[PDB]
Amino acid sequence: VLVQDLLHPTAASEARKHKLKTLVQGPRSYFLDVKCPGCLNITTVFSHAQTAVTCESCSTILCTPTGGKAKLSEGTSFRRK
Amino acid sequence: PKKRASNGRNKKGRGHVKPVRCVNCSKSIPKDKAIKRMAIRNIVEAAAVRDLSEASVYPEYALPKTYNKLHYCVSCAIHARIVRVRSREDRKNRAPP
Amino acid sequence: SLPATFDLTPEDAQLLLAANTHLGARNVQVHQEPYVFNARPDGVHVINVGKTWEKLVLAARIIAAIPNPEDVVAISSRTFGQRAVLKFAAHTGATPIAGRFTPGSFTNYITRSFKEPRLVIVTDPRSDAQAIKEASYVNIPVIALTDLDSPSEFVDVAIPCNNRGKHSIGLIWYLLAREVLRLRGALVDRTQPWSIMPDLYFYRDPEEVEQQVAEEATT
Amino acid sequence: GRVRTKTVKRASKALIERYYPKLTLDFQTNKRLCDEIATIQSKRLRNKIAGYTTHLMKRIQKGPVRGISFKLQEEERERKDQYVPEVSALDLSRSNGVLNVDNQTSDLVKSLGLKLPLSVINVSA
Amino acid sequence: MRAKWRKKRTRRLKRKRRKVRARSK
Amino acid sequence: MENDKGQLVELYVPRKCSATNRIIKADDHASVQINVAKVDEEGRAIPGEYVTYALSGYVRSRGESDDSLNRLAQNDGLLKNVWSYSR
Amino acid sequence: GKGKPRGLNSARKLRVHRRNNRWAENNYKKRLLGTAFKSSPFGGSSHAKGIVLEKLGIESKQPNSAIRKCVRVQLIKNGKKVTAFVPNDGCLNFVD
Amino acid sequence: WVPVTKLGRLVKAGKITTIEEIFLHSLPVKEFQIIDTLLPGLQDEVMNIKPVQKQTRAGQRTRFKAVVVVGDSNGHVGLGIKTAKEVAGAIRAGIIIAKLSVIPIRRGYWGTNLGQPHSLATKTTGKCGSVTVRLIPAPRGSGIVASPAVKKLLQLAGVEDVYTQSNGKTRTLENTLKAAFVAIGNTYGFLTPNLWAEQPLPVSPLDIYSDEASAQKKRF
Amino acid sequence: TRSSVLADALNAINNAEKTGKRQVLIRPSSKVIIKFLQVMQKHGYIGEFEYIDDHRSGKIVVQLNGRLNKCGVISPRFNVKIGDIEKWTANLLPARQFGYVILTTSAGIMDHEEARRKHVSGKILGFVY
RNA sequence: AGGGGAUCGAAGAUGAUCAGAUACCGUCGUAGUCUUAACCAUAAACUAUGCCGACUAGGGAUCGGGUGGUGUUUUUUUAAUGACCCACUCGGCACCUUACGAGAAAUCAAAGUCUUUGGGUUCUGGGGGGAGUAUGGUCGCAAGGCUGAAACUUAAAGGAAUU
RNA sequence: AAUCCUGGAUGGAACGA
Ligand SMILES: [Zn+2]
Repeated sequence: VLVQDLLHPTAASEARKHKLKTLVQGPRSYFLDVKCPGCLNITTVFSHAQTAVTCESCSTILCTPTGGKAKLSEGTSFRRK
Repeated sequence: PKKRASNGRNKKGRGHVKPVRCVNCSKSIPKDKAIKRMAIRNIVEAAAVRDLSEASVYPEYALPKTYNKLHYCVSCAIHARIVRVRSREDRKNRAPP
Repeated sequence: SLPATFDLTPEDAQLLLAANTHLGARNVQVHQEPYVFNARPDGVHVINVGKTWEKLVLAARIIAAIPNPEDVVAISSRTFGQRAVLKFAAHTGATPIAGRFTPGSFTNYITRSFKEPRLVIVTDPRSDAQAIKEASYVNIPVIALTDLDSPSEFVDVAIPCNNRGKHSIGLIWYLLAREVLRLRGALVDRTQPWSIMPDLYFYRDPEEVEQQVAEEATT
Repeated sequence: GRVRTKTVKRASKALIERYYPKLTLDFQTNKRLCDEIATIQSKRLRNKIAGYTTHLMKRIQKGPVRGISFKLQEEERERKDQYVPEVSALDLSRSNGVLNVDNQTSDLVKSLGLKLPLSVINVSA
Repeated sequence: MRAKWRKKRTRRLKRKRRKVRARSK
Repeated sequence: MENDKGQLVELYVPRKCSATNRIIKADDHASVQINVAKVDEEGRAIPGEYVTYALSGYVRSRGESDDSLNRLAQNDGLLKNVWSYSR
Repeated sequence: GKGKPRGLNSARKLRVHRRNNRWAENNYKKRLLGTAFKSSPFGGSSHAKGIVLEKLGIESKQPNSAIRKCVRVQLIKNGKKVTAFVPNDGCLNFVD
Repeated sequence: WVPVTKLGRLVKAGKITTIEEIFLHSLPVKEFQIIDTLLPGLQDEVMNIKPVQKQTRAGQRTRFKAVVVVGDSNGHVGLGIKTAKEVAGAIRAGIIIAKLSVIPIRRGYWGTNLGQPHSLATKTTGKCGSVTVRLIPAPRGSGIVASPAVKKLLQLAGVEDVYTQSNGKTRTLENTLKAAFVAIGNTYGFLTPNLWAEQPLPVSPLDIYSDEASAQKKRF
Repeated sequence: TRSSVLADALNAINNAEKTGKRQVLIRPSSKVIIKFLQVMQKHGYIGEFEYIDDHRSGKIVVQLNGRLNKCGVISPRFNVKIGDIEKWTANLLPARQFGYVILTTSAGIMDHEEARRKHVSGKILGFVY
């Protein structure tokens, strides 16, 4: 305080900030590659999905919407990619 | 050349809160202001309890208590209640005792 | 540039950690203290003892820069620091003020508690606030044994510590005296740990005064 | 009312401050000593001062008193005033040779310091 | 006097005056 | 502060607080001139040789004298520690 | 933002504001409406001749006590009746 | 004299000779005899004396408040305001306080650079109470364009040419003069480009020759 | 609803200079801000400054040095003939021998001394001292 | 204007008090108090602080939402959820401390960034009375609202603080 | 060795310079 590097802040101080109030704004959300136990196809699923996303092969439920992050269904394979 | 007169300062009010009535004078006062207390008292004075325990069946008997919430207007509280009057500095204090 | 002799030795670290100087504040760290190290769970924060030591060495360098040692004033209104400041002024040439401060000591001539120091040392700035204020009135620097909760207003160099315990305060005073003696002393630095026990400081309570009166009575 | 005034109390305080190895607990010899020792202009003041010195001597004998110091109490203080025990509370031999730090403290030590005895516990709420 | 009651006074006066003027008009 | 014929004028060129590069005037009684010692080997702080730092009543009041001093001492080279530029 | 408009094309608002607010100083209102020529027995004149109707003793205002020896005067150009003060001890005898 | 307040010792010893060192190191003065030694050419002036009344059970304690301005016309002024039950004592103690509160004045040029400055270096402002006093630099020959009180203060400051522009209730001299005093004190608290060159922070004489003139005992 | 990004910038700078800080972040950015700061930099009133390229409008981090007393903004940006720079400079500068009025001309944003030398005039933006 | 009409209760009637008391206190109590359909449109309608926007000090707590945590508990020891705890965050009702500032002060994180006077914009005031009256228009069933002078008079009226 | 405990109020008349 009274002197600091506003261009090179710490990642710890930058990750706790609001997404818009960072030095350069950007999303804290992400995409998942998801496979249910039944099939072995991958479905790309957004973390904040807003829809009851289906697996096109087995017309089943994968994620149910919430206020923020989507709630993934019972135990499935999910990546962050 | 319009001309006018006095005018006056201010306390943080709300909006609107419904009024209650003072338990002594019946004055309508809003609940935010409305000096409030809780009279929790045994039915019997602290000395009659011995006589009544001696005279009562049902050992330990219960000794219940009567509870009532009292709302006082400012005037009645100042005339009776422990509210009394304070200096500029002490009247910023907000703790019970 | 300080040589590598004036570095943090493991025996001094042992002393500090045993005194629990590194235990910060449950309640709050004021933003002007970034002396924290990854706060302990279910409670307090942790202080960087290396930063503590290096600030302490700065303060010692200042005290040694003071030409006349009697122009260094050691304040303590806390009971935990009175023994420390008295024995500190004994070892050094400083002048202590333990107990009450009698406002008008840095200002206020003809009164007889009048002192014109070039430096002022304080254990707790919150409990010794009057002295910081007077010093700001009359152009005096400050050395303050701050915790992480203590106010940083009108304090120059702040030594992060724990001002809750006897041992922390007394030990910080011990190390300050040790270093201001190593500098401008007859002591050469390393091989001599200065055979003066830290418990010469560390306020003894009246119950233990009574216990050791009983000891003197026994034998 | 029988409250003593500041002239009396201050004179008694001074007489105790610098004539404590005298001044028996008896009003009579304290009174004659006040005559011997102080230019008091009146018998009544002399006797009041003697009475208050006697009172202070009594409540000195049954324990210390605040405000006063007569060089015997002081040399007794600075006789005590320095207790350097057989072993400090900062040696760890009073303990088991090691120092019972927590995880974050051990991390601090790993960061700045060097080899140091320790043993870890993980206390919580 | 209290401004409330001065206002009430002038109002009663005002409607008296309206009526007395309607007498002519 | 100088006239045409060189011949400097304006008595009392004042001091500048180093944390803010701001003038410290005569009535600023909360201002401080810290005086740090220069050591050599053996310890032995060298009485008479100094490293000076002036601070102002503003900084001392607002509570940043300690951080300012940490920075100044560090970049003058007597700490390889406390002050980090990236808070 | 200081209430008034600072915009480069706000001069109309500014000057009409002035026009409406100049009617709160007494001098401007007097000048413009015309009160000298309508009211004010001297029709914006410095002096006026008049015929003395009567002599008068006006009792002074408090806390003073005296009688001031004025005259009731009828003006020639208006016919207005007017009280006027005769100074300078005597001079009520020099008027008739 | 028998001085205390180490500056007094240094001054009675005669090692500090100028007030510029005192100002440079911001040393707090507590004895008027210091500057009476260092500045014999100082002269006083009583601006106003007014009574102030405290109401009591019996009557009115009427005391007298004196405003005194001291200066030499070489860049030093002081202002003292003191209330006492006698006019002479008020004036005496006000002269003391005015000596004790002495500030320097940065008197510079209006447009260009000839000898021996005549005006202020910057437009300055001071406020006490409602009163704001603005001092504006003026060209040569303009004189001091101000009311008589501020004019006399600026004369005793040695400001030859200056304009003033005031606001507020200027019919209260205490606040008017204090505002003016604050302005001419603020003359130095203004970074101009000529005062951008960094300097090596001189050492205080109070630290140079301490043991020379510290407080020693002389038992016999 | 910002109206003058420059005004917001210079209020931020003025406030930090008062507070004693040595750096300010100002958003959004603009060509006018960059040129104004370049003028202040040329005359030494501030240090370097760094334009962060978010894809929106920009941020700027200015490293300032304490030499600044007030940077300000004249809104509305009045039209200024060469006869009137004297009046503006007298009104809103502390002295004749330093301080700079900034104005926008067909030749560019610059100080009034440069405008005198180039013999041009324009629209007034602010002042620096 | 219909309905409803328990309670309290402008008016009124009465008992008392009082020098008087068609006032305070007491007992009755019409309109009203409730509702439906329409009118009125004012209030110390008060955070007497206009809205928008940016910056500038610390601290903790709280409402709503979100994130993270081998966290606690309830479960089915142990899973999810739910409720809690810790850290963070956005947005709100506010609060404590201080004055770098501001202010006439009282006080103010806005009443600050304002003689180092300019972010945008609307409304209102220009000593006190007369007078928010008269008059004219306009709205209204009316009560009244909105708009709104002048003559004449006057050196003080007023605001914060002090003893 | 026996042994259960308490905090809390009101109260008429009194105009003027
Ligand atoms: Zn009541």
